[PDB]
Amino acid sequence: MVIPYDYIVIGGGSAGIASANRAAMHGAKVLLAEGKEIGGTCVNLGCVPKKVMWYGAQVADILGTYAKDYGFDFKEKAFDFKQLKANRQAYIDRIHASYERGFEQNGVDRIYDYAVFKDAHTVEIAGQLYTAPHILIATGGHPVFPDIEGAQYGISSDGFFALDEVPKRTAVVGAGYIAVELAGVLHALGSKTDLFIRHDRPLRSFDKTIVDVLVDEMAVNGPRLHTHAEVAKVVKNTDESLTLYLKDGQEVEVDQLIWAIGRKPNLEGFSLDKTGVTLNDKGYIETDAYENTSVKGIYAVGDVNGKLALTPVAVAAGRRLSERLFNGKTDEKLDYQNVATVIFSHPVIGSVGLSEEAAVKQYGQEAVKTYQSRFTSMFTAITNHRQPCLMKLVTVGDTEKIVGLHGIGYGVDEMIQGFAVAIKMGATKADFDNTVAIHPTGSEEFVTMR
Amino acid sequence: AMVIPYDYIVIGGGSAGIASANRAAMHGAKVLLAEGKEIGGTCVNLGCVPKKVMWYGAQVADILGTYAKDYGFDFKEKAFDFKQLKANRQAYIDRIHASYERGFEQNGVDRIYDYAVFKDAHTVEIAGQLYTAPHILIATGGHPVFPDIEGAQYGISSDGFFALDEVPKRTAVVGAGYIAVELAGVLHALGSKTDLFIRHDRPLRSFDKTIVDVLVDEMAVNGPRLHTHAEVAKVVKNTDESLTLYLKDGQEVEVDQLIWAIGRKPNLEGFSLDKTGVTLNDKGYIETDAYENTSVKGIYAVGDVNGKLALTPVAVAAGRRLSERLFNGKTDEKLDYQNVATVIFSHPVIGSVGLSEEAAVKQYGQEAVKTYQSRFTSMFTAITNHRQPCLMKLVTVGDTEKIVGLHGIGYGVDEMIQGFAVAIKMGATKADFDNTVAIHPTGSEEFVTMR
Ligand SMILES: Cc1cc2nc3c(=O)[nH]c(=O)nc-3n(C[C@H](O)[C@H](O)[C@H](O)COP(=O)(O)OP(=O)(O)OC[C@H]3O[C@@H](n4cnc5c(N)ncnc54)[C@H](O)[C@@H]3O)c2cc1C
Ligand SMILES: Cc1cc2nc3c(=O)[nH]c(=O)nc-3n(C[C@H](O)[C@H](O)[C@H](O)COP(=O)(O)OP(=O)(O)OC[C@H]3O[C@@H](n4cnc5c(N)ncnc54)[C@H](O)[C@@H]3O)c2cc1C
Ligand SMILES: Cc1cc2nc3c(=O)[nH]c(=O)nc-3n(C[C@H](O)[C@H](O)[C@H](O)CO)c2cc1C
Ligand SMILES: [Cl-]
Ligand SMILES: [Cl-]
Ligand SMILES: [Cl-]
Ligand SMILES: [Cl-]
Ligand SMILES: [Cl-]
Ligand SMILES: [Cl-]
Ligand SMILES: [Cl-]
Ligand SMILES: [Cl-]
Repeated sequence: MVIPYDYIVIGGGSAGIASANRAAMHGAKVLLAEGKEIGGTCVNLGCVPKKVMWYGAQVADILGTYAKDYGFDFKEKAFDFKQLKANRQAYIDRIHASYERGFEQNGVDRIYDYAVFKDAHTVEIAGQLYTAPHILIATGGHPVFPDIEGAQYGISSDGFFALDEVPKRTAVVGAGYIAVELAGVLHALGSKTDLFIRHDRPLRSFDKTIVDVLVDEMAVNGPRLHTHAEVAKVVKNTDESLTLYLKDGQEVEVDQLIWAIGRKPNLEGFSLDKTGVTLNDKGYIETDAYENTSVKGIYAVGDVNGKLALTPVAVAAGRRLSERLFNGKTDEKLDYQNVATVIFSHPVIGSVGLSEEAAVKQYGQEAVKTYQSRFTSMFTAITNHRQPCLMKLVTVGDTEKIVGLHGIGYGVDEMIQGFAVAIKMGATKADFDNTVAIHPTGSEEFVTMR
Repeated sequence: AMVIPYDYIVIGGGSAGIASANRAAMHGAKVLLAEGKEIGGTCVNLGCVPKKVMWYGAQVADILGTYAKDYGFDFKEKAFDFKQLKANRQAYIDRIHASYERGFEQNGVDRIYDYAVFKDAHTVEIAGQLYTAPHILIATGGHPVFPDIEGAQYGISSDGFFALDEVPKRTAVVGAGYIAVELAGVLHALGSKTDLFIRHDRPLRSFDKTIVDVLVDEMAVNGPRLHTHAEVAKVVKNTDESLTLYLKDGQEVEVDQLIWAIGRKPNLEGFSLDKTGVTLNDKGYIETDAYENTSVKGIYAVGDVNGKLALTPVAVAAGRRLSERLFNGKTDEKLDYQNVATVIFSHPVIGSVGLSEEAAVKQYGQEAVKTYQSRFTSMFTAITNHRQPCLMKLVTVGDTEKIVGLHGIGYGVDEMIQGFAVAIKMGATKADFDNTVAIHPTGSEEFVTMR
C-alpha cells in the first residue's frame, strides 16, 4: 500500500518550506518530511540566532564603548549569557509554532521523520511508502571539520549556538563570512578572540577596498587576525584547555576552537543513489536553470544544488519552482545574478554585484571606473572610538552603468536592498546623481559621489 | 569709495549658499560668500546635525533603559550627564565648520563672516565695503517663530532645545510637523515627562495616514502624551518658575519647558531686500520660477527662503544646478522637486518617498490605485518584552503597478529609503521589486516581499 501525493518535499528548511507552501497555495497535495527541527539551518543554526547574537553584540558595544561619550555612566555591569540564549530560543520556538499554523491553514501534510528513497518516485518515511510525480530534494548542507589531529576538540557554527557562556579565549579558524561574523560577536561579548586565515586577507570574494577597512578596524579594536596561518594540530591539555599548533611554529592556548572552513551538501544516508540523480564536478546535485535534476520528476533547490548558499535564494527558487510545476508558469526560474548580501561583521559589510577586481576581469580595466567616499559615521564621530565608513560604486562603459555597489560602516545592513532594485533595473551613475539625498544618513554618500 | 567686482555674490553660508558658491568656483567663477552667523547655517548648527546627534543619544537611552535587560545585561546607579553629550555634539559641529573652510580654500571661494545688505539690485555692502556682481544668490534661510499670545516669551524654539543644558522634568512641545514629533520623541527617551499638543486630529497630516496611525498608537502605549484639537491660549509663569499652558478649552498643563515648533518663516528682513524690487509670492516667500530666478534679472533665491521644500539636500541640489546653469552654460539645468525622499526621526522612525495612498487616489482615482503592505515586528525588539511594530506600504498605479509611493515606519527605516528613492526616480514597478532577491535577515527585505 503506497500513499500518493502531488508533491513530496525532502527537508523542512528555507527551500522546502517555501516550495511546499507555494505548491499548497496552488491546490497541490503536498507532503513535507523534516528529520530535525522545522525551519532548517536559517531558523535553528543560522541567520536568525546569528542575528539575535549580533544584536547582543551591538548592545555590548553600546554599554562598554559608546554610552560613556553620550553622557551615560553606570556600574556593577553584569552579562547573563543564559538569559540572552533563553530569549533567543523563545523567539525561534515562536517561529516554529508560526510555520505549523501556516501548514494547518494551507493543508500541507508534514512528517517529522527522515525520508529515504526506494526509487526515483517513491520514498519511505517511518516504514510507510509515499509516491509523487514531483519530488523536491531540499536537504541543505552541514559544517566541515578538517582532517587534523585534535580537530574533534573544536566545534562548528552548530557548536557556537550550543555554548551556554562566553569562552574566556576563543580561536576562530576560517576566512568566510561565518568566521568573520562569529569572531566579531565573541569579541564584542568579551572573549579574547583570535581569527586564523590561511591566505593574505579574509572575505577574498569581496571588494578589497572594503575588506581592507575591516582588517584595519580589527587591528584597532576587533579580534587579532593571524594571516598565512595553517593549523598543524590541536592538543587537549588535562586542564581541559586547547593548544593550537601552527605550521610556522606559533601556538595559542584557548577555551574553545570554532572551525568555519566550509560547508558540504547533505547527499548521504537517504538512498539518493537509488534515484539515478547525478552530481556536478563541484560535488553538488546537478541542476538546470529550472532546478531540474538529471532525473525527470526530481528537483534540487537550496544549498544542496550549490548555486548560492543564502536563505532568500533558496526561498525564491523554491517558490518559482512551485509556480512552474503547479501554477502553469512554464518559463518561471530564479536569476542568480546580482544577489545582494550583508555580512554582520564589525563594522557591517553590504554588497551587490561585482567587486572592482571582478568587473575588471569581465569588462577590462579601461571600461571600469570606481567612485568611493570615506567618512566617519556620525554615531561614532562624537565619541573617542571613531569608526570609518567606505561606500564604493563600480561602473562600466560611457554610460557608467552601476555593476557593483559596496559599503562598510554603521547601519549599512539596511541600506543595500533598495540599491539592489536599482541595479536589477540597470541603474547608471546619472540615475544615482538624479536622486535627491536623504540627510543626515550614511546611505546618502551612495548618491553624492563625484 | 571703490566698488569691488565679483562674478557671483552669495548671501548666506548655509546648505544652499555653500553648495552654490563651491560649484560656481569649480567652474572658474570669482565668488564672494557672506555669512553673518556660523558657517553651515541651520543644518550644521541648529538643525539636521545636532538633531541627529541628540537622536542617537535617545537610541542609547532606549538601549540602557528598555532593551539591554532582555539581551542579558544588568547594571546599577545609571547617570546621565547632558552637558557632556552637548560638549561632544558642539566639538563635532566645530570640526564640521573647519571642513567647510578647508573646502573654500581648495575651491577658491572668498568668504566674509559679516552680514550683507543690498544697496541696489546688483550691489551689496559688507563690513562697510561695496561689492557688485551680475549674479547674486539670496540663500538667507528661515527662522523659528513664537505664537502671538501672552507668555509666549516663556517658551523656547528648536534653537532653545539645543541651548538646553539639562533634561527638563516636564516638557510641553506645541506643533504637529516633523520638528515637534522628533523633539517630543527625544525628550521622552531622555526621561522628560513629555506632552505633545497639535491643533488638529493627528500629527504629520501630509504623510500617509496608515504610517502615522502606527506612530500615534505607539505614543499612546509608551511615548509622549498626545493632546489633539489643542489651541494654546496663554502661558503663565508660576512663582516656582514652572509654566502653566492654558488651552482654549480651559485645560491647564504645568511644565518646566515649553517648545514652540509651530512653523518657520523665511529670512526676508534686515538686508534691504526692499531696495532690489524682488517680489514675494502669495505664500510670503521670495517668488521664483523653476530655475530659481527672482522677479529681478541677476538675482536668484534657493533654499528655505523660496518656500519650495525645506530640506538640506534640496537646497544643496538646487544651488549646485543653479551654478551649473549660470557658470557651466547648462541653460535648461533645474531641480525636480517631486519624488524627494524624507526621513523623520520619530519613535519609531518614518521613511517616505512619493505619494501617500490618499494623494495617489486623488490624482489617479481609486480604480487605478492598488496598495501593498507588510506588518511585522523588528527582530531587535522581538526577543524583548517591548516589541515594536513595523509597517511598510507600496502605492502602485495602473496595470504595470508603477511604484508612485513607498513608505515605512520601524526600527532601521532611516537607512532603507535612499536606494528605493533611486528605483522610484527610475520608474520602478511592482515587477522590478518582485524580481529583486531579498537580504535576510533585515527589515528592508519586507519592501520587496509584499503580496
Ligand atoms: C551560521 C550561519 C549563518 C548564516 N547566515 C545567513 C544570513 O545571514 N543570510 C542568509 O541569507 N543566509 C545565511 N546562512 C545560510 C542559510 O542558512 C542557508 O543558505 C539556508 O538555510 C539553506 O536552506 P536549505 O533549505 O537549502 O537548507 P537547510 O535550511 O539546511 O534545510 C535542510 C533541512 O533538510 C533536512 N533533511 C535533510 N535530509 C533529510 C531527509 N532525508 N529527510 C528529511 N529531512 C531531511 C535537514 O534536517 C534540514 O532541516 C547562514 C548559514 C549559517 C550556517
Ligand atoms: C530642528 C531642525 C531639524 C532639521 N532636520 C532636517 C533633517 O533631518 N533633514 C533635512 O534635510 N533638513 C532638515 N532641516 C532643514 C534644514 O536645516 C534646512 O532646510 C536647511 O538648513 C536650509 O538651508 P538654507 O541654505 O536654505 O538656509 P540656512 O541653512 O538656514 O542658511 C541661511 C544662512 O544665511 C545667513 N544669512 C541670512 N541673512 C544673511 C545676510 N543678509 N548676510 C549674510 N548671511 C545671512 C544665516 O546666518 C544662515 O547661516 C531641519 C531644520 C531644523 C530647524
Ligand atoms: C534690522 C535687522 C538687522 C540684522 N542684523 C543682523 C546682523 O548684523 N547679523 C546677523 O547675523 N543677523 C542679522 N539679522 C538677522 C537676525 O539676526 C537673524 O538672522 C534672525 O534669524 C532673524 O530673525 C538682522 C535682522 C534684522 C531685521
Ligand atoms: Cl513560505
Ligand atoms: Cl568570501
Ligand atoms: Cl576588488
Ligand atoms: Cl564556513
Ligand atoms: Cl568627526
Ligand atoms: Cl559643497
Ligand atoms: Cl529659544
Ligand atoms: Cl516647525
